Amino acid sequence: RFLKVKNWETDVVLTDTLHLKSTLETGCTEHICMGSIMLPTKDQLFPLAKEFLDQYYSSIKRFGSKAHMDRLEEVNKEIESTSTYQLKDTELIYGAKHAWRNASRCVGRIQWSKLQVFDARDCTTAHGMFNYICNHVKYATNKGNLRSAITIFPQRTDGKHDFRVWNSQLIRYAGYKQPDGSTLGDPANVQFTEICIQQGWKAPRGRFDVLPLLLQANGNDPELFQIPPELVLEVPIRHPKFDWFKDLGLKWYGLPAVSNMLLEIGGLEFSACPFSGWYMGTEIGVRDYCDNSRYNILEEVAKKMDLDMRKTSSLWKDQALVEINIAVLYSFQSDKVTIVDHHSATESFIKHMENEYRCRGGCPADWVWIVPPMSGSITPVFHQEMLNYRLTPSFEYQPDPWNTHVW
Amino acid sequence: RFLKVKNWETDVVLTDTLHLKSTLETGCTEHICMGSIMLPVRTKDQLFPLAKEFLDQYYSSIKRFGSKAHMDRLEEVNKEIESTSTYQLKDTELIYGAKHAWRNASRCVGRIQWSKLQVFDARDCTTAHGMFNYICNHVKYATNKGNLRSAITIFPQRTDGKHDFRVWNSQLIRYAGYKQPDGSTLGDPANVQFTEICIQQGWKAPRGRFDVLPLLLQANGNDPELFQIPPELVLEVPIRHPKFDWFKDLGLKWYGLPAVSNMLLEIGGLEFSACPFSGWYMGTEIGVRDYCDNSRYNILEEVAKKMDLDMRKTSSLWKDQALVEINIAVLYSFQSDKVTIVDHHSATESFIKHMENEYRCRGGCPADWVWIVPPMSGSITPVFHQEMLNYRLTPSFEYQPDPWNTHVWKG
Ligand code: HEM
Ligand code: HEM
Ligand SMILES: Cc1cc(N)nc(CCc2cncc(CCc3cc(C)nc(N)c3)c2)c1
Ligand SMILES: Cc1cc(N)nc(CCc2cncc(CCc3cc(C)nc(N)c3)c2)c1
Ligand SMILES: Cc1cc(N)nc(CCc2cncc(CCc3cc(C)nc(N)c3)c2)c1
Ligand SMILES: Cc1cc(N)nc(CCc2cncc(CCc3cc(C)nc(N)c3)c2)c1
Ligand SMILES: [Cl-]
Ligand SMILES: [Cl-]
Ligand SMILES: [Zn+2]
Ligand SMILES: [Zn+2]
Ligand SMILES: [Zn+2]
Repeated sequence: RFLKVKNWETDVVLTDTLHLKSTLETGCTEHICMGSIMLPTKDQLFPLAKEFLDQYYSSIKRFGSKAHMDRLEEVNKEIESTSTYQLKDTELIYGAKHAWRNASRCVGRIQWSKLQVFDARDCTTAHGMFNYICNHVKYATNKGNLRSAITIFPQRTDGKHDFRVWNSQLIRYAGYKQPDGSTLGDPANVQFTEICIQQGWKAPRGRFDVLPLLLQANGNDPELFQIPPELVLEVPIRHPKFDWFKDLGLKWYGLPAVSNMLLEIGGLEFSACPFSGWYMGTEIGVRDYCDNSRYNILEEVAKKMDLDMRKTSSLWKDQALVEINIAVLYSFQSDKVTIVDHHSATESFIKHMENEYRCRGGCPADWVWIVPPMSGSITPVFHQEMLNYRLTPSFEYQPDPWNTHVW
Repeated sequence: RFLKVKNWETDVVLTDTLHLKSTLETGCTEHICMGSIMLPVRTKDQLFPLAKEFLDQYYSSIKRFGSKAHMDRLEEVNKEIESTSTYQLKDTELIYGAKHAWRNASRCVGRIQWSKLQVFDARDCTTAHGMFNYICNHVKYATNKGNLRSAITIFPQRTDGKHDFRVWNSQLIRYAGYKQPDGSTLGDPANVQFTEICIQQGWKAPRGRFDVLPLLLQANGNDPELFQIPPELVLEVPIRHPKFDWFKDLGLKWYGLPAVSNMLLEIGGLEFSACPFSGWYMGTEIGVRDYCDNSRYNILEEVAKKMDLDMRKTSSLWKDQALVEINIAVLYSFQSDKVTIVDHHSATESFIKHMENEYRCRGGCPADWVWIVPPMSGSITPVFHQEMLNYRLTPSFEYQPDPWNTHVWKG
């Protein structure tokens, strides 16, 4: 099966062969495409381990070698005996990097081979998880010169002793339902904030309160910890032309760090594996600030701009959107905190995708997520056909643990 | 079976049952999604089930399923197919079929309008000259001096595939493109190939930036013939900006009538290879796609230069700034000239209302997110956070290859 993808701006056609290695299911069928849906034993374990070890040994040009066969032998014996196995440090690093490489929704993958991997498999307690996470935050932040990193806690055993970070991101702001009926802070985080308060957090009750970590070790009830304030780098948002923009009192945090996903390597499952990169500007300026269910700031900004807001066709929303995104980029750049604009990021991804087709035979990509949430068609990803499929090692969505945990 | 879709802004959940009536394939499998791939003579045997499926649908819509009239029509069509290898649609069935092809068009954000479609029956047409007259009449009716009305003109169906009616133009009104010896393009680069064909067939090209192409029309499988649409029937809008007085001197204009002429209409297994249809523009189609695609008029740089934007780094978002102003100009210009146009906020809000109504009254609304989301400011429109299900219902509009690749030249 050779599949062709065309770029409609450049007429360039690429051939994908890598999809033939796809394992997991898409949710689509021959009858119905679900491309726009957000969430569409010993016996099982050895084939998964073999598939992975085969790809690993092939990557280091040692496929079919004595070391290859011996390692397969070693792992087989370990699974038969213990019902599981442990990855070598080399295998863990390779697996984490490839999980990023394989992430079809990530526009930033040109960077995939430069990931710092922190092995936290020796961690046993929630206090130990906190120390590791602070160290990740400080390393990744690096005084504004951000470095990609992942911290990997112990793998799932019987499923009754899971390590989990309850937070969706390591750094994120609290949300509070008001007597007024509105929401103060980030509406995305109202439920998690409540759980935090319920578990004893003393909430400051402001618009940008950094949430504490709720950390679960070894299947135990989660415990609360506050990240040292001085490790959380934040940027106040101002505009290069509009003096009034600072008066909106907006800020954001510098470090985007996903903490709710599951890392699968060689059939093993790492349910706590926080990872971090740096922001694309639209993530803050379009998603976090302008989604109606988020900080929802479009109307306030347009008002300060004195735009004609009576008619949609004046494009007042589009004008204010652009200015908000200009201010996000300017503020991060002025404070020397790494950020990438959507033009630069998508150009890089296209270059990455071409590299991947030539050296790997393809690059799985989800167009719905790869195309930026503003100015889509003026970026080089819009007219690029993409094929979406699932390769392992992988990062997988997992449900919020409070729906699952038994106290 | 039931499939659920969620809206991630409102948490509204809807349930699709209509997908059960989908027949044709998507291109996707359990292992690979082809959601962003742009392109992912029947026998008696296959034709009668297709005819019956259609007629059952039609008679249900008029609340006459199982009636004598329904049963009599099935028998009549069966006997026509067995005897002549095909059948003719009644005028009522043709109208219903064309409206439903539009209703079913998963890439169309304008479908709130689907039941308001003027159908011109051109199945008595026999010559290219005849096609030309029908097409002029469509253009005049649809244009309505700027108060645009949706319309479709339907030419005779496929017989043996050797006698097809085709409009060779991709759109009824579109501008010429000319490749220069230095490798630059004058006019619309999308139409260079078709323009060369027109010139070869005898068109005297003005060689300007906005030359309306001639129609190239094929009747009954014959070689196509050239006709010029009368200039007085082609409504155009000069583009200016409400605040920037220099915008007019960019010399931009566009035509008012968007009219697709290269698609195939399938109704009850019958294939209408020439079926031009038209509505009115969403502003971004002109201001984003036609003006700003790098492979089209590609005006972003010139506009940004005139705005004196900082163009040294992409992070100043100069491209984004220029794009908004161009799109303001397009909407302003059409509105000022009283030519129907819809902005992307209005169009997507109306589509979501249409979609929710369809889920309630019909059990679903197939939709292609990739095409439905506008090409600028996506996430601030109500379609961006709407989950959609894409599947194929008939009657339908289908892509067909450009006829110059397939035509047997007679001489
Ligand atoms: C280095 C800079 C990085 C940039 C600029 C970047 C960019 C992005 C963006 C813009 C998104 C989608 C957000 C949206 O559409 O609103 C995303 C998603 C994602 N990225 Fe990256 N990324 C980076 C690093 C990383 C790293 C280090 C990893 C893992 C090691 C990673 C894995 C993922 C995954 C798994 C998703 C999908 C997340 C989900 O399903 O919620 N990315 N990336
Ligand atoms: C009445 C106003 C209408 C509006 C505002 C509208 C809007 C649009 C837009 C914006 C697109 C996609 C263009 C793009 O993504 O650049 C589209 C596609 C399409 N529409 Fe409509 N539409 C209208 C009427 C019609 C009518 C009358 C029909 C047929 C009877 C129709 C059938 C289609 C089809 C088949 C496509 C996909 C075209 C292709 O594959 O090339 N629409 N519509
Ligand atoms: C490492 C990294 C770097 C970066 N620049 N951006 C990201 C995106 C993080 C991100 C932020 N906000 C929202 C999401 C989506 C969360 C999300 C929600 C649901 C329901 N399903 C999913 N698969 C995912 C992801 C990650
Ligand atoms: C369709 C789409 C496109 C794109 N470029 N990025 C994304 C992912 C990021 C994203 C943006 N806006 C909104 C969301 C949903 C956030 C969200 C997450 C959860 C758990 N519950 C909710 N009700 C809502 C995610 C999605
Ligand atoms: C009736 C109608 C009204 C309206 N406002 N817009 C449209 C969209 C017309 C349109 C304009 N430019 C480009 C296209 C895409 C052409 C196209 C190209 C390819 C390769 N495959 C396809 N299925 C389609 C469509 C149609
Ligand atoms: C991905 C996508 C999104 C969207 N919203 N609309 C469309 C359809 C309209 C559209 C816009 N720009 C470009 C094209 C392709 C036009 C095109 C057509 C042909 C035949 N050859 C080419 N090289 C290019 C179509 C496509
Ligand atoms: Cl968004
Ligand atoms: Cl476009
Ligand atoms: Zn959003
Ligand atoms: Zn699909
Ligand atoms: Zn385009």
